[PDB]
Amino acid sequence: GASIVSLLGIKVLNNPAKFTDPYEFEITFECLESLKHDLEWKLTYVGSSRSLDHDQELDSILVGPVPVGVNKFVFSADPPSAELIPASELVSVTVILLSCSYDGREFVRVGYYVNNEYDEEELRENPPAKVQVDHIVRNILAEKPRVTRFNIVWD
Ligand SMILES: [Br-]
Ligand SMILES: [Br-]
Ligand SMILES: [Br-]
Ligand SMILES: [Br-]
Ligand SMILES: [Br-]
Ligand SMILES: [Br-]
Ligand SMILES: [Br-]
Ligand SMILES: [Br-]
Ligand SMILES: [Br-]
Repeated sequence: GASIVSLLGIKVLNNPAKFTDPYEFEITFECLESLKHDLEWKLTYVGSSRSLDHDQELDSILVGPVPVGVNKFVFSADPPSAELIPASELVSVTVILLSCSYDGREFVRVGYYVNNEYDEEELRENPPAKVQVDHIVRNILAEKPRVTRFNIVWD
C-alpha cells in the first residue's frame, strides 16, 4: 500500500547558529496504521571524505509506539567533535542528512547543504589550519532541502 508514514513538515530551528550549537528540527509526520516497531530518526554528518569526520551518525531517537494520525516532535543532536573538522569544510559546503528508518529500513531522507563561514574577515581571508570552531557561523541552507522517499516493507 501507500507508505505508512508520510513526512508533512520540517522546520530548521535556531539557524544560523554556532558550529557547536545542537542541530534542531521540528518534524511533523503522519502514521496511517499501528506499527510493530518504533521509528528511528537519525542525523548523519556527511563531513569530508579526506578526513576522519565523514559519515558520522550524530544521534538517533526512537519515536513510538506511534499513535495513528499526525505526530510532531523536535529532533535535536549535538554537533560532531570539533577535533576532527578539517579546514576545507569552511571552504566548501557540507551535507547533513536527517533520515527515518523502520526496523533498519530507511524510508525518508532529508538532506541539507550547510555553509560554514568564519565570523570575522581576517579569518575568512586567512583561515587558520587549526580550525577555530568557536568562530564558525553555521548556516543550514533550509530553503533547499533534498527530500528522498524510499519504498519499504513495513509489517
Ligand atoms: Br511552523
Ligand atoms: Br526553538
Ligand atoms: Br492537522
Ligand atoms: Br541528499
Ligand atoms: Br570562511
Ligand atoms: Br537556503
Ligand atoms: Br513504503
Ligand atoms: Br514511498
Ligand atoms: Br524493504
